[PDB]
Amino acid sequence: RIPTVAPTTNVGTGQSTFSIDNTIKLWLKKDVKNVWENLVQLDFFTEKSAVGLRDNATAAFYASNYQFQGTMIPFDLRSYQMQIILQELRRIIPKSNMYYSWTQL
Amino acid sequence: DVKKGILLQLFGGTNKTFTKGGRYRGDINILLCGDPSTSKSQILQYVHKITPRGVYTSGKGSSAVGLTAYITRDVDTKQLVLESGALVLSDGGVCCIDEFDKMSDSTRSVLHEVMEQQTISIAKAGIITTLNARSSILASANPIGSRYNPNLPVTENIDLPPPLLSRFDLVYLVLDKVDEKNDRELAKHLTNLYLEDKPEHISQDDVLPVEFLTMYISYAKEHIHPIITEAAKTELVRAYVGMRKMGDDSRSDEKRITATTRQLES
Amino acid sequence: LDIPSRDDDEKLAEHVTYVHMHNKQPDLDFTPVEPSKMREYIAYAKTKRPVMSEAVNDYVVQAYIRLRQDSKREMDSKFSFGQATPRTLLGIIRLSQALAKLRLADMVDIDDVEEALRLVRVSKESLYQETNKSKEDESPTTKIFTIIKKMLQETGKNTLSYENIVKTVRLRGFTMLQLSNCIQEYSYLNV
DNA sequence: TATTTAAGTATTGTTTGTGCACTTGCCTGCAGGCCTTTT
DNA sequence: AAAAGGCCTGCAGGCAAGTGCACAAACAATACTTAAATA
Ligand SMILES: Nc1ncnc2c1ncn2[C@@H]1O[C@H](COP(=O)(O)OP(=O)(O)OP(O)(O)=S)[C@@H](O)[C@H]1O
Repeated sequence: RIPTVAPTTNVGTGQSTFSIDNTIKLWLKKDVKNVWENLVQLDFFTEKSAVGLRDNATAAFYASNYQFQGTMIPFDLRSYQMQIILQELRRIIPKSNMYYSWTQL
Repeated sequence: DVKKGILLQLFGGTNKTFTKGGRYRGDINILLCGDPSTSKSQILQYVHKITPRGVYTSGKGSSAVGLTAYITRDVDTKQLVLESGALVLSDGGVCCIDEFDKMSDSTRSVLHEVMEQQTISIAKAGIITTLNARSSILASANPIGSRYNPNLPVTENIDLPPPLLSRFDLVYLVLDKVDEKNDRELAKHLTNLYLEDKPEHISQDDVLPVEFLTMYISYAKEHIHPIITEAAKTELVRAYVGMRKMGDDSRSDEKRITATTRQLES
Repeated sequence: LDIPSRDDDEKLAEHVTYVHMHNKQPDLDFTPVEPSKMREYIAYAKTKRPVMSEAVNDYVVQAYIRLRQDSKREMDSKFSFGQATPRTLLGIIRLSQALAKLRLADMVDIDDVEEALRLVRVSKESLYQETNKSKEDESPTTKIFTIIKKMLQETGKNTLSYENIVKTVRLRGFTMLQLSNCIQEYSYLNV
């Protein structure tokens, strides 16, 4: 939705009039994982179904002996469920933010 | 409230004619639905009798041609004749339509045009044309099955697709209750009319001008043209905004009826 | 639903075969009317247009109310005839009016509309069992108990001095020896 | 004061449990296709 | 002979029968630890 002007000509032998068009640093897969860990530990997310804290140290210990398998599934497949739903999300992000028009679908 | 909406249909709107744009459907259109045996069809009879131009009509016993006149290239003089527009007969004044759900999907498509532009653009082998039929439809209905399912979403309980539905200026839900408080009142309200031989004024005995009101209507619709003052504009805008923001949701997309510009037109 | 019984397949079959014997189903006590003059009288009745009687209304009304309420508590239930409508009320009235036509009288009878109700309810419960029961016949001391229960609805005390109770018993006609026996039983029954 | 290990501790390993599922018939709901007429 | 009103049938509208089964917890007793009795 940006006019995306990328003219090529200029003053003779100018080499000016660059063609910058994307103008938003779309971050790579290799870096986002940082933000993903930051989030998942800020508790905006959660595992699919995770018993947070067992009743007592007995059931907690009996669940720590459990050799989990989500270990085996890689980082980028653990199906995280949500903690703050999109509707609420629209109500808090101040509209000044340039992504506000995506909170609402 | 059904009666109220009907009355407001009778006086429908005013013809704001623009030199640019134009054809802003000067009148309104009222579906009404609810539990079977709830006076809907009889209200329709009653209105159709009231207005001096009504054209009663059933659904599923009628076709697109019946709804919107059909043209014929007469080979006698090689000309354009139009025939039997049920909708065209109702040019000015209301119409009525029953079993609106039971209407066929092949039909119930000419509405998608006439209701919002009051024109019918026919284009068949011989002729293309656009016959304007200004007319305030007034349809009954029947929710799917034979009553509500208050475990079912409402805009699914009504069958009609959201475009055609929002087309309707005003939708009523005449729900039947198990009150037992009005029930005996209704029963008396019937038994009394059965008491006499020629029953009149079935309801409370308050004078009301069964004949005078028609000339009253045919005076009102022709001597007064409401100009929307400034103050009205504000409260209208805020009313619309509040209607729509309320309708806002993420899961309102598939099941709810969304407030759209036709809400403001309404 | 044709319950396969025995007396039906006996009598019905016998009487069909009897039709084959005697071409008149009418037995010893019967007045069959030929359809021609039957039609004549029927049309004559049709040319009457009786009037609704003012007294029955309430009753009629009440009937509707009953036929309403049960319907709600019978919606998802066995007899799933759902939510009897005002059209049912109107149909009852029309049936009563037609029966009054059969009376050739211009005022509908309470028996008339009662017969109409009998018709509309015999349509019902004709599905299964078709039977009921009765228990409250005996009541030689249970009646005293129910009187006491109304009194409890009034105040709700298990007193040790009974003076209005004995008065109401004597008004009821039940003797005082049976009353004292029952009081013994219920005190032992711990009430 | 030390080899006996016997009992005990901490841990493994596994058992059916189900929690959820996703399958495969079902007639009816629906809709592209056949009938009709006029030139 | 074909194009336009109308009505008939192929595709599937659909979902309970229903089994697999992938989730879980103690599980039955693993494997090993630590105090005691005897030379
Ligand atoms: N509140 C009411 N006021 C007046 N007549 C009523 C009322 N409720 C029911 N009736 C009568 O009950 C009958 C119902 O007729 P309608 O409701 O018009 O038919 P209908 O409701 O369109 O039937 P469907 O199933 O909805 S197509 C009529 O005889 C009405 O007069």
